[PDB]
Amino acid sequence: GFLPDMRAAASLDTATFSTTEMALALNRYLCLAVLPLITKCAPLFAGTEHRAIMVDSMLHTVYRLSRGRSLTKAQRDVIEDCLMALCRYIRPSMLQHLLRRLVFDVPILNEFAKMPLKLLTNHYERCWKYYCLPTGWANFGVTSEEELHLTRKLFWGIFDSLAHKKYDQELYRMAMPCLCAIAGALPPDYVDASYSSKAEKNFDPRPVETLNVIIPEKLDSFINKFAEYTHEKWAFDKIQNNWSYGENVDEELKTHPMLRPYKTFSEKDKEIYRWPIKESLKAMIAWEWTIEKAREGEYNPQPPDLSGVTLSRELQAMAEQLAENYHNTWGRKKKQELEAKGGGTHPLLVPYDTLTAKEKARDREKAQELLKFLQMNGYAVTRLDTSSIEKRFAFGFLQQLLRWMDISQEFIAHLEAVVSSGRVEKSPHEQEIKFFAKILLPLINQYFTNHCLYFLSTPAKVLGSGGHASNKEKEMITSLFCKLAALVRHRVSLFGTDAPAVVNCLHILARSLDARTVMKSGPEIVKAGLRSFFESASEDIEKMVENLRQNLTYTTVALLPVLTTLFQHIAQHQFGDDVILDDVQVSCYRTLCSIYSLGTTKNTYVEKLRPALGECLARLAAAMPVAFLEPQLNEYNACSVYTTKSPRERAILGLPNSVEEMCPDIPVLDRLMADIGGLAESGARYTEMPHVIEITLPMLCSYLPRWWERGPEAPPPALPAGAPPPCTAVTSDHLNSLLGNILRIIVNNLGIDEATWMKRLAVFAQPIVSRARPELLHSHFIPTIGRLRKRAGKVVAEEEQLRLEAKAEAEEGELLVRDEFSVLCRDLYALYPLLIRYVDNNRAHWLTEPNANAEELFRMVGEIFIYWSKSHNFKREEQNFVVQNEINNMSFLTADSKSVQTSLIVATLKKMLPIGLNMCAPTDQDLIMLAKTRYALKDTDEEVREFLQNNLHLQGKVEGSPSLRWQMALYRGLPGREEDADDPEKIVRRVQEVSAVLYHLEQTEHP
Amino acid sequence: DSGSETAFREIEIGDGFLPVCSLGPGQVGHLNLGQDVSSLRFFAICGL
Repeated sequence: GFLPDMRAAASLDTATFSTTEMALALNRYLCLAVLPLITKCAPLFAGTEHRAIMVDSMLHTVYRLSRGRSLTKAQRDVIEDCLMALCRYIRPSMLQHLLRRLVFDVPILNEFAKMPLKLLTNHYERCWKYYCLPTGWANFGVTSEEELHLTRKLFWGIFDSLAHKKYDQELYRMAMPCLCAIAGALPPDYVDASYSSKAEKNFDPRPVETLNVIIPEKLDSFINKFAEYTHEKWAFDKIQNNWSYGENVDEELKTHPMLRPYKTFSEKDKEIYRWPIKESLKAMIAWEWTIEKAREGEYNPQPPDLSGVTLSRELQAMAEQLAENYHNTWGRKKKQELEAKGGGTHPLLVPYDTLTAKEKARDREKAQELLKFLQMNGYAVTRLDTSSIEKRFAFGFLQQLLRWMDISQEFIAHLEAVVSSGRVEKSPHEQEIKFFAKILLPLINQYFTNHCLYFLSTPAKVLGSGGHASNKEKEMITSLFCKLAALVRHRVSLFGTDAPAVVNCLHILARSLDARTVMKSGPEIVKAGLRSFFESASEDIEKMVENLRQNLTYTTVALLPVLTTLFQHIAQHQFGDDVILDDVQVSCYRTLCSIYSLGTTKNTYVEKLRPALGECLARLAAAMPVAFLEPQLNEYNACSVYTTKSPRERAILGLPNSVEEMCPDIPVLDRLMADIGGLAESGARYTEMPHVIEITLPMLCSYLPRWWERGPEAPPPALPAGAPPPCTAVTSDHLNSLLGNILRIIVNNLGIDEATWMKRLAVFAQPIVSRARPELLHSHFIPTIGRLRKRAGKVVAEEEQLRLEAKAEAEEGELLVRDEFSVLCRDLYALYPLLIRYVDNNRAHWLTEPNANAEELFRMVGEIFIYWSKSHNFKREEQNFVVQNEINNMSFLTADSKSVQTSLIVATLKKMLPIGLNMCAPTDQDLIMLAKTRYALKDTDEEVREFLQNNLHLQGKVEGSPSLRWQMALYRGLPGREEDADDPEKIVRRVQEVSAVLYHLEQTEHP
Repeated sequence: DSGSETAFREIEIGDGFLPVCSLGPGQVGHLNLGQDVSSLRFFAICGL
C-alpha cells in the first residue's frame, strides 16, 4: 500500500494531473500520515541491504516526491526532512543509484538544486573514511571505482558551474561546504581511467555527421570483406558457444535462423548486415583519420579474430573514441524514442568517459576487434600522452589553482591600479574576485588541511596513510606557496577583510612541503622565486628595523607569523641545511643582525613588538644550520657559506673573509652566558633590562639544544664525520649554567606585578630544563620552593585572619588577598613546569636510591598542596588566572610533555608522591591509616602525632601476611635503606606527613 | 594520542584475565610473570 500509493503520487506529479482534487488529497495523505512515520522509523531503516531493492525504488520515489510540483512549502520540507533522516541511517552501499540520478541536477545550481547539495555534503561528511581510505570503513566497505569517478565529476561540475555563475551570497555560502566535503572525501591520488576531458554539454549525445560527405570507395575490397567477416565471426561465436548453424526460422535456435553455409547462404541478409560496418567506417574517416593501404595483396572462419592482445596506446585511444561514437549513437537513437514521454531517462544514457568499464565492454570489444582486423592486414591510419601523475586528482586541482591564481593576480593588479587612481567600484572582474575570495580560499584551506599528510610524505618515508606525492607535485605546491607570498607581499592592504583567510592559507601551505626535494634537483624557476622570497623578507625586516630606529602592516600582520611558522616547520623537518644556504643563508643572517640591532631602541613600538621578534629569532636559532656564534670554528662546518664558497665566491657573495664582521652586534655564545649570569647575580628586573630577557634568552635556549648533539658532549655516531672539530663546542656545563641563570632570574624577579613574560620564558626553558645535573636540586629547587611556601603560608594566614574577623573591611581585605593569591598563582604556575621536567627526569634514580633532598622537596610541595586544598581563595584565583591567561593550554602542554586544577596535584601529590611514600616502612601502614582516621576526626598535627605515639604498637607484623613478608623483604633489600629509620620519632613524622598527604588528596577528590 | 596514561579502561571483569604473549617468525623474548621480585625488574618504579 504505502509504496504503490507513493508511486501513484509520483506519477500524478505531471502538471496535467497536478491540479486534480484527489491528487492533492493523495499529497496531503502522504505528507501528513505516511512520510512522518517513515521519518520516525528512519533509525530502524538502517541495514536492509537484503531488501535494498525496494529501498532503492523507495529512495527514488521519495526524491521524486520532493521533486513533485503543486506542493506546499511545508510538504516539501516534510519530504526533504524524510530524505535527510533516511539517508542519515542508510549504508552508503545502496546510495549509489541516488547519487547517480542526482548527478543530473547537482551542477544545474537552480533554486530547487540547493537541497541536493545539502544531502550530498551530509552524506560525504558522514562517510569520510569510506572514500579516502582504501581500508573498508566498518562493514560498509570501501568506495567503488564508479563512486569515486562520480564524486570526481560532481566536484568538477560544481567547480565550473559556480565559477561561471555570478556571485550569490546564499548560493556561495550554502554550496562551499559541499565542495569542501567532496574535496575531503576524494583521495588526492585518484586516477580515473577516462581522464580525457571531453568538455561538452539534459544529456543529448550529438552523433557524427557522415552521410553528407561522400564516402571514398577505394578500399571497398576491405569494406565488404570486413562486412561479411563480421557475420562470419558471429558464426564463429556461435560454434564457440556450441550451437550449429540453422537453415530455417526457429525460435528454439538462438543462433541466426538463416545462418547457412555459403553454398546455400542467401545474400538478402548479407546485403543488409553490412550497414553497421559502413556507418562505423564512415564515421572513422569523417574524423581526422586518413587511412592508407601499406600492403598490396589479396562454414567457419579459419583466421581467428581476438581482442586479448596489446596494442599501441594512441591507436587504442582512437579505437576508444570510436567506441565512444558507438555508445553515443546508441544513446541518440534510444533517446529519440525515449523523449516522447519527457519523464525519466535510460540508465545507460551517460557520457562514454563517465560510464564504467563493465558496460563499456561491448563497444570496447567491437572497436578492438575492428582495430585488430586493421592491424593484422596492415592498414596505417594517422591523424594526449597523459601519465598517471597528471591523471591524479591533486595534479588537476593544483593546475586549476594556478590558473585561477594568475587570473587573481591580474584582477588584483587591476584593483590596485583603480584604487590608486581615484576609486572604481564596479570592477569588470568582480565575480572572479568574489569567487576567489569567498569560496576558493576555504576550499584550498580545507583540502590541504585534510590532505597535509599525503603531500608531505616521501617515497622513502611513507608518512601517513598515503604513500607519497610526486616531486612535480611537490614543486608546484611550493610554486603556489611562493606565488601567494608574492601577492601578499604588496597587496596585504587590499582585501583586508579576507586577509585573515590569506594568512591562514599561508600558514597551511607553509606545512606539507618537502623543501629538501624542492632545493635538490628542483625546478630553477621555483627555487629562484622562493630564494627571492627570503631575500624580500629579509629586506622587509631591514625596512622595519630602520623605520623603528604597506611594510608596517604587511610585516606585523602576515610576514612575522607566517614566516615564523616557516622556520618552525624547517626546524621540525630538519630543513635547515637544505633551505638555509647561500643567498638564503645571507638573507637570514641579515635578518638576525637587523632583529638584534633593535636592542638600542626602547620606544613603545619596539617594546610591544619585542615578544614577536623573540619568537621569530628563537625560530631562526632553531632552524639555522650554522654556528653564528663561536665563529672561530665555523670553517669546519660544511653548511657555512665560507666552507661552501671558494674565497673568490665569498668575495662575490659579499663575505669580507671574516665571519665576525657581518654581525659584531651579537657577541660570542660565551659572552652571552657571562652577561646573563651577571644580570641574574645583580637581579636585573624585566623592566630594568627587557632586551636581554626577551631576545638573548631565546638565542641560548634554541642554540644549545640543536648544536649540543653535534657538539663534543654528545659523540657523533660517525667518527670520520666527527673527526673535524665541531663547529659548536658546547658541553653539558653550558646548559646547566644557562638553566641556573634563568632560575636565578626567576627567583630574583618574583614580586614584579604584571610580569607576563614569566610564562613565555618558562615555555622557552621547558625543553632546556631537561637533561639536567642531579645537583641542581640542592642548588636551586628546595630553597625556591621553600621561599614560595613561606609566601603562600603568609598569604593564607592573612586570609585566615581576615575571615575570622567579620566586617566590610574584612571583605575588602579578602578581595585584596584574592589579588595577592592571583599573583601567587601566576608565580607558582610559572615555576611548576620546570619542576615537572626535573622530577620526571630524576624520578627513577630517586626511587632506586633514596634522596633526603628529594624527600624534603616532597614535604615542601605537600605543604603547598595542603595550603591550596584548604584555601578556597587559592582555588578560585587559580581558576581566574587560568581563564584569564589561557594557562590551561600551557598546563596541558606541560602535561603531555611530562583538568585546570591538576597543576597543583601533579607537581605535589602525583609525580613525586612515591618519593614520600617510600620513606615509611611497609609495616607502618597501620599507623598511616590510623592517622588518616584522626584526620577524618579533624585532629590537628600535634594531636595526630600524640595518637601515633600512643598507638605505635598498633603496627603490622611481618609474619602477619605474606604480602607484608615480601614487602618488608624489599624494603630492607633497598640499598640506601638503613635501620636508623626505625626510630619512633622518624616513624611518627613520616606517618603524619604521608597520612596528611593522602587525606588532603582524597578531600580534593571529594570534599 | 589523547594523552591518557591507561591504554584501556572500563574493562569488564567477566571470567577473568591471564597474561599472554605472541611472537612472530624469528622473534625471541623473555617473559617474567613475577615469580621472584629479585628477578623482576622495574617493579619498584611503577608496579610496587
